[PDB]
Amino acid sequence: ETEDHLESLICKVGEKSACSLESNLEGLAGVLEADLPNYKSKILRLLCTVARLLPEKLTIYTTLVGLLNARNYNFGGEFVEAMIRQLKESLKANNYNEAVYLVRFLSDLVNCHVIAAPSMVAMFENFVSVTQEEDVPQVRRDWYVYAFLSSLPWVGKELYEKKDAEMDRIFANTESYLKRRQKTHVPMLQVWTADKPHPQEEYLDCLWAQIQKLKKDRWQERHILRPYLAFDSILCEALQHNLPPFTPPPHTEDSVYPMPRVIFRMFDYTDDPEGPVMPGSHSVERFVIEENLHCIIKSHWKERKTCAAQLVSYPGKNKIPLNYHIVEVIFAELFQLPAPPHIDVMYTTLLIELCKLQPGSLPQVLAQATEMLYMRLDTMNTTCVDRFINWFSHHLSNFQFRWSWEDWSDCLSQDPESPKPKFVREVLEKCMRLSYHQRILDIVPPTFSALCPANPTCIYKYGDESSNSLPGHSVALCLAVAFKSKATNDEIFSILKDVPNPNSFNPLKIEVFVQTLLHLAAKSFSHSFSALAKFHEVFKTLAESDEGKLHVLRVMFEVWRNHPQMIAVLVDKMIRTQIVDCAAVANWIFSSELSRDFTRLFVWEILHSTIRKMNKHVLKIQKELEEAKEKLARQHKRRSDRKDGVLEEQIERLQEKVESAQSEQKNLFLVIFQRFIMILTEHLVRCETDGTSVLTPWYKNCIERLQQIFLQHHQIIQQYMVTLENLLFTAELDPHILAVFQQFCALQA
Amino acid sequence: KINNIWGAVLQEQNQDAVAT
Amino acid sequence: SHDLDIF
Amino acid sequence: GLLKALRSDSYVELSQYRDQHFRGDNEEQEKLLKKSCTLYVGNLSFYTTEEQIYELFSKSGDIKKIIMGLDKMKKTACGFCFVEYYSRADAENAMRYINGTRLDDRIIRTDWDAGFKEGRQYGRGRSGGQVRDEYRQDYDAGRGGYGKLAQ
Ligand SMILES: CN1CN([C@@H]2O[C@H](COP(=O)(O)OP(=O)(O)OP(=O)(O)O)[C@@H](O)[C@H]2O)c2nc(N)[nH]c(=O)c21
Repeated sequence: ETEDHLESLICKVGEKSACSLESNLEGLAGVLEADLPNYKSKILRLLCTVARLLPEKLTIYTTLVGLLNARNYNFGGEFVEAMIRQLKESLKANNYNEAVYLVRFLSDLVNCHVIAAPSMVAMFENFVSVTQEEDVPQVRRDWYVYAFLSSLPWVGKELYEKKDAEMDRIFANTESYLKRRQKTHVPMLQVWTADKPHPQEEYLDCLWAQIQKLKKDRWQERHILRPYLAFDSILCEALQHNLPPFTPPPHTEDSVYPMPRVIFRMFDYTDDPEGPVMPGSHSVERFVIEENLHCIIKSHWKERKTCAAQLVSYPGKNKIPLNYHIVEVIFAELFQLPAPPHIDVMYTTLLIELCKLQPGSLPQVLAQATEMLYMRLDTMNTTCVDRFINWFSHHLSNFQFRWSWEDWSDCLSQDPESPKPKFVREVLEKCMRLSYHQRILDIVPPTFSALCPANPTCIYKYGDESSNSLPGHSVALCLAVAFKSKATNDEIFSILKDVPNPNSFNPLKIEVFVQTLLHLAAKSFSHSFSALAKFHEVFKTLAESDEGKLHVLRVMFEVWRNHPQMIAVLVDKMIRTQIVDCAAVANWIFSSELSRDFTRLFVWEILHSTIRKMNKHVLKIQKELEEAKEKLARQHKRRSDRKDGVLEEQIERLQEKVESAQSEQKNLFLVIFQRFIMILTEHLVRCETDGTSVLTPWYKNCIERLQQIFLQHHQIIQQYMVTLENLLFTAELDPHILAVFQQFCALQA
Repeated sequence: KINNIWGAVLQEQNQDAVAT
Repeated sequence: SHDLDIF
Repeated sequence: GLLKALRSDSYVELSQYRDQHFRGDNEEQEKLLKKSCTLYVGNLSFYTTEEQIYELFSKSGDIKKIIMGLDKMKKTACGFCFVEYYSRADAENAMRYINGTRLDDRIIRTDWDAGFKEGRQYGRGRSGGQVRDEYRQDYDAGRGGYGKLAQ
């Protein structure tokens, strides 16, 4: 009860209260001082926890520490020792986000007269000197400089007015380092490749510019809340502590550092001619606002209602257009590469809740943002485009599919493959997936009918009278009647063993059997699932060869080439039921039969779903092997303190299974990359021979899909890096394709 | 021109919810 | 629907 | 360790609905619910086909199986479904984000379920449909019309 009471007290401070923040801080300080002699370690741990897991209230939690230090020097010293221990553990653990929040806490604790400025200056000197280390990854240096620069907006004035000489030396070293950094990764991370109206500059470059503007402004931001300013009278006399000499942990092979990111900028002060002047793109206030909003979203990503409530009630020293900032931060998280911090549907639901909470103003801002995003579609990345399409379709579904389509009439005259008409087509198709064709037709203007999708109806090649001359029509009719008569598998073999092979793989046989089966089971998903599961044996016996699986996939596409969702679901079931392996589907995606539909979003959602299925299967088998090994170890230790033989045998079998699963995963990724390389190389050679522009919508889509696969599965491709560089991505490769691989390598190096 | 289509949609949905 | 989803 | 305020997960908590025809005590039903992967999706329209339900619920993760709520005698939809995901995390995400989202202009309401057994897909209502459909009196086009009692 004591611990939970202390936790509730500490967390409560700064929320809805009838009293001011200073009064709450003083009360909490007193209370803690009362409970100091009996819960010193408990309080220390709780404070280090709120410091490490609640960055969005950072300054508040430092003022508390600034008061306790004024009351108990010993307590302050122990606290800073514990904070340096937590920092060293987070660094040895590879928890660099927590480590940077801790560094920010120490930096702002320097402002409360807890930590002496010279000691923090020395720590920052060590941080910067990390940049002078030899043969270390550039991500380490990047992060160590980032920590310092990100902490500067909170203690920069103090550090400069105390040690301006060493501060200038630090700044000179930081500039010398930043001038020689590598920016190879920026193109793979920019949401928009266009340099106007908002360049998507790297986070370190942005932050450096902001710090330079803050220094030119005599270190004055007018945004950050500093409750300890009102306590100056009590804090000036308080004794200051000296941090022990800090040496960053040495680089190790197993250490993993955060990958560089690119600031997502889409708004401008001109976009709100009525509200408060939005902070400039290079103002430190803007960076602090985005960081606080990101932390708020990351701290409440489970409770969408509470997340919306916290976002809407975000405090600031000076009034700002908080609606625009929230929308921008939400879109930045949604459109962030490689992947968003959380599932993509969370952002949609959070935006819906935000609109519900503030219907008077926010919906207009959302519509304006949508229109902006659409106007700048000519360069947005296709991954961000897919995320935008999904979110917008879900939004329209949640708002009676109402939108001012006429405002986008400019897209009706453009090439249908242009990002704008393509985006409209995909949005309409997704809206249809959540509705019926007729409704989608009824809602769009008639002039947009050329974009509306196609009715999702089965295409039975042997249904029309003109099909009587097709080979296998009689066999098709016999199979149809047998299916209608609940025939058994052996009967179906008897009716099928009479199909004339065109020349252990009969294409006509598979084609007829699958066309008939799908056609008779083409009134509901459940029907198809039952027809696939019941006749599983026939499927596995007719499609023994990988070529047979490819033929099955091709026939399934031909039957349902108008119902992409059905195609997707069917392929999923076929790969889970083991009718087709993932390699066959991967080969099918790049097959010529999909060239006309190669750029359509459903083929890539299918490919990604198959990759995810393979990854999950491998992870499950590995986890089972780990559990079996743990059980073996526990049993052996308990016995030491037949069965063993058979268990060890099992373990061996599981290990072989894990090896085979990893081999299949590797083969899947290798085949995918080979097919990407082949298509891009042949396209580039043909374009060069023709002397035409290499930048075409198809090329952009393919290259950015390759980038999407690399970004999505870097975690696994890190293992194959060696073979990828030795076999696939070689020097002889075309520079355009090799550029993607170089960017991916530089992403974490 | 402030596109307020979704403000109208939210107003209609709230009216329907009140009617229900 | 016998449990075929082994993969 | 970790702050309990952040651990608060109000959307992934058990509801007050306990199965009335379950074969066992409440305790084992709760045990199953804490590890189940099946969600009962209610407040659906009769016309809602399962393709759109799959398209909506496949946004939280890979779906394993969908069972529509058939009528006891007419064998037609009654406005409820069972969605069985492949992993617990996917079901939790669906409850945290899909719960309370519109579908066919209808506010769907997903809840945890103790799993699927044969005969559960038929509405317990003695009229064939759903008990709520038998007790409600307000008109609803998506739910056929007036309640069975009204007719
Ligand atoms: C309200 N329902 C209904 N339902 C399931 O829907 C099917 C038909 O139930 P029903 O006709 O609504 O009857 P009943 O469950 O008695 O409803 P109620 O208790 O609301 O009167 C059964 O498989 C039942 O378990 C539910 N299943 C779960 N998990 N949670 C719920 O809240 C509900």
